Amino acid sequence: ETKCTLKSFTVEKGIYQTSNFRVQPTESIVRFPNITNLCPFGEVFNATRFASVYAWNRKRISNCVADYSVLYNSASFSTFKCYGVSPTKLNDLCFTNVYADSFVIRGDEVRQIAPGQTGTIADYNYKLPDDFTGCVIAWNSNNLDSKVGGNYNYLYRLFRKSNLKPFERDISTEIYQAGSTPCNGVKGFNCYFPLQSYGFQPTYGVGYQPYRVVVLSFELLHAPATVCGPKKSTNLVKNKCVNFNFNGLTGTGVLTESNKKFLPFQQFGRDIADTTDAVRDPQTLEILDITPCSFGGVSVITPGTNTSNQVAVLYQGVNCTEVPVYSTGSNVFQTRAGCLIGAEYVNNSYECDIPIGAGICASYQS
Amino acid sequence: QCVNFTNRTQLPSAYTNSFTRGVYYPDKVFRSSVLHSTQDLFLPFFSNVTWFHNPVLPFNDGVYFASTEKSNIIRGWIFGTTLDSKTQSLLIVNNATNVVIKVCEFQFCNYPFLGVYYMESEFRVYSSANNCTFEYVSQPFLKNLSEFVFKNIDGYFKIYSKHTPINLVRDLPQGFSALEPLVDLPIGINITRFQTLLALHRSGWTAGAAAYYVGYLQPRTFLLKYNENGTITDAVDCALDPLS
Ligand SMILES: *[C@@H]1O[C@H](CO)[C@@H](O[C@@H]2O[C@H](CO)[C@@H](O)[C@H](O)[C@H]2NC(C)=O)[C@H](O)[C@H]1NC(C)=O
Ligand SMILES: *[C@@H]1O[C@H](CO)[C@@H](O[C@@H]2O[C@H](CO)[C@@H](O)[C@H](O)[C@H]2NC(C)=O)[C@H](O)[C@H]1NC(C)=O
Ligand SMILES: *[C@@H]1O[C@H](CO)[C@@H](O[C@@H]2O[C@H](CO)[C@@H](O)[C@H](O)[C@H]2NC(C)=O)[C@H](O)[C@H]1NC(C)=O
Ligand SMILES: *[C@@H]1O[C@H](CO)[C@@H](O[C@@H]2O[C@H](CO)[C@@H](O)[C@H](O)[C@H]2NC(C)=O)[C@H](O)[C@H]1NC(C)=O
Ligand SMILES: *[C@@H]1O[C@H](CO)[C@@H](O[C@@H]2O[C@H](CO)[C@@H](O)[C@H](O)[C@H]2NC(C)=O)[C@H](O)[C@H]1NC(C)=O
Ligand SMILES: *[C@@H]1O[C@H](CO)[C@@H](O[C@@H]2O[C@H](CO)[C@@H](O)[C@H](O)[C@H]2NC(C)=O)[C@H](O)[C@H]1NC(C)=O
Ligand SMILES: *[C@@H]1O[C@H](CO)[C@@H](O)[C@H](O)[C@H]1NC(C)=O
Ligand SMILES: *[C@@H]1O[C@H](CO)[C@@H](O)[C@H](O)[C@H]1NC(C)=O
Ligand SMILES: *[C@@H]1O[C@H](CO)[C@@H](O)[C@H](O)[C@H]1NC(C)=O
Ligand SMILES: *[C@@H]1O[C@H](CO)[C@@H](O)[C@H](O)[C@H]1NC(C)=O
Ligand SMILES: *[C@@H]1O[C@H](CO)[C@@H](O)[C@H](O)[C@H]1NC(C)=O
Ligand SMILES: *[C@@H]1O[C@H](CO)[C@@H](O)[C@H](O)[C@H]1NC(C)=O
Repeated sequence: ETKCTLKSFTVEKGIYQTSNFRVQPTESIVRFPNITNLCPFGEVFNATRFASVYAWNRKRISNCVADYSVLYNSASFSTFKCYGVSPTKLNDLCFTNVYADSFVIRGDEVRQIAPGQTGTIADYNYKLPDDFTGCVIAWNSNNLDSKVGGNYNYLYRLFRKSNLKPFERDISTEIYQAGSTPCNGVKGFNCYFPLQSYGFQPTYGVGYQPYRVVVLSFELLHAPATVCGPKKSTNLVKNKCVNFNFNGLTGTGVLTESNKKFLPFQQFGRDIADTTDAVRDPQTLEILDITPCSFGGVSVITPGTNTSNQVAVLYQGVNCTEVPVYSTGSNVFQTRAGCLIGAEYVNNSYECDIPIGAGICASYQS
Repeated sequence: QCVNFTNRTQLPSAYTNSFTRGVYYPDKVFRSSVLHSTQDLFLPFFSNVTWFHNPVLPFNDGVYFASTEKSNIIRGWIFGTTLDSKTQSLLIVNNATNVVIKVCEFQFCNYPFLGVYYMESEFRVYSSANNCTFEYVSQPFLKNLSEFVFKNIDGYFKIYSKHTPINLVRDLPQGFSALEPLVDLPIGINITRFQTLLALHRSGWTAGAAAYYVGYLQPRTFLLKYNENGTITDAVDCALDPLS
């Protein structure tokens, strides 16, 4: 190394600096507050009864942490068509509001609930925009809605004069007029009822079977985002140079116990030039302490390649505790200048030959 | 539900020196025995604050609200722009056991009072509340010099508070007391005006000791001192004197 840095095949007696040395981080850790205030997804996906499609039930979700993974991995969903984003990455990005629209439809009509789709349900009871971002879940509910005598409580607007804009609920009970024959809110020549009921029965074939549907739409208005997925935290280690992510404040170093005393509202401390020196962990609320893990230059002591061929090594300003082929080598000694390997200390005293520092120096005898 | 009155109360809006009050911790960092210079919104030293003994006052940037209260006559505050059904509004109250914060866009009437009965059950501050979004409950905020700083930046409403045992008769004390962060709220409103909520005995309204002080914040540079324990003990305003 000395030959390479010095760009020569011969080297004279002296001390030269070749390179640097620094402890590498072992692993990474992340800490975050306790997970709490979960969004109340239970009362929607486990509601006793659902609303009909023409009066589809809309709920607002904000100011809570939402876990979609439990829904995503759940195998009780016969249909999980999730368009706006990739569901796996859904736990990462987050928004300012969520809208959950719940209702009950027939099995075949499920495919109508998608961007750029048309049909009775897709145009007369609930409409999705072409640019819709969100995620649709549907599951069979035969054992609940179907009745042996036929359930008729669920209704849908079969007839309507005009189509529906996206997210446009209309509960108007106008007697639809097919022709030009006027009706004073009564039936007649060309007058019918816009809303017709379902006839759900246990023996109805699949696709003619009731399916409960929930659509999640994500709203990202300029107001601060309050709905975000949970943050996974890990265990914390000590006395090892690692890289950490304490509540978004990231950095490398070794963590020790500290005797400082924060006021009950600080989170972390710094001293001068704005360098962080202590953090309070969100889960234990005890003050830790940060110290950069050791680094420093290395130097080679040689008596001149003409005389001999063996050298000694000095690590500058490094405690002789974490040195690491030259991990043990020869007798190891510790000085105010650093740690010195390959040389042996004596209790004599001669004129300084190769100045090492702090009042000590080395020479060749070995 | 509210009615007008013949005894049209008005307040002696006198003026008073600000002295060196209205200092709060600007962030969450801990510093020990050091002098730190920060540029932020403060209440300038030795300014003039308006002393009252209910108008609608501008919010501007932020406000500093102080009360040499006894028995906690004051109740709450209302913030917004138009204070009607059309525009979103904010309300804060503290009746007897908890602070209640709402971001409900309800509309008020001419006289926003609470009223008590002598087992108290009386609340007719507003009438109708159609749409709204947010709610919050916490521990109550409140001889007793209470100081509060209300700020609203970047869609966040910040409240700092402090309480002191006062012994001087009427003027603000010539002491030092930094204000600690009390709460933060993530709500986007365009607050520009506000008012104040009052509690009166009803059985005969008795609301005469409405003595408090109001001041306004401006951007400037301050120099703060932190002792060993990391608390603020003294501060220096910068654009006040050549010596400063
Ligand atoms: C809706 O209810 C079902 C069944 O009640 C939940 O599925 C399981 O529910 C039992 C309790 O009855 C839990 O012990 C299981 O852990 C649930 N399975 C899971 C979570 O995979 C279902 O979780 C409920 N859904 C919501 C959103 O609350
Ligand atoms: C966060 O969760 C941790 C883990 O349960 C809580 O720490 C526990 O606190 C109770 C006291 O309420 C102790 O009896 C347990 O021994 C603690 N467990 C551990 C692993 O430390 C903690 O209280 C929760 N809250 C906060 C704010 O951290
Ligand atoms: C190099 O590191 C070792 C180990 O950390 C230091 O030895 C420690 O010394 C302190 C005070 O002298 C004791 O309280 C510890 O118990 C010691 N630890 C061990 C494991 O023995 C040593 O002092 C360091 N060298 C220098 C020059 O500071
Ligand atoms: C102050 O006002 C709050 C808000 O109304 C009251 O909180 C209610 O308390 C009752 C009974 O304690 C609960 O059933 C309600 O759910 C609480 N919230 C609401 C919105 O009503 C509080 O009780 C009031 N303080 C006193 C002393 O009456
Ligand atoms: C609650 O908010 C909704 C949506 O903002 C209001 O419904 C319509 O909102 C648009 C947008 O401002 C207005 O142009 C319409 O006139 C509103 N419809 C009606 C019938 O007023 C709604 O008015 C608000 N209030 C209530 C009580 O729902
Ligand atoms: C700083 O914090 C300490 C710790 O609570 C306060 O208490 C003092 O602690 C020291 C020991 O470090 C004692 O010698 C004092 O007698 C304690 N004083 C009191 C009033 O208990 C201390 O008061 C705080 N302030 C200062 C300026 O040190
Ligand atoms: C090495 O040292 C010997 C002994 O003095 C000398 O004879 C020789 O010339 C030296 N060689 C070099 C390259 O310095
Ligand atoms: C040198 O002296 C020290 C005491 O100062 C002693 O501990 C050591 O054994 C002696 N010998 C060597 C080789 O260091
Ligand atoms: C009338 O109002 C003033 C100011 O609020 C008050 O001091 C006075 O006691 C009131 N008088 C009556 C009879 O209410
Ligand atoms: C505050 O205003 C009053 C009247 O507006 C004035 O008399 C007083 O001197 C002012 N205080 C100052 C300028 O510090
Ligand atoms: C009033 O001041 C006393 C100190 O004299 C304090 O203990 C009390 O908490 C204060 N009250 C309020 C509501 O802050
Ligand atoms: C309210 O503030 C927002 C934030 O910039 C702004 O876009 C909007 O125009 C404001 N509305 C008003 C002032 O009525």
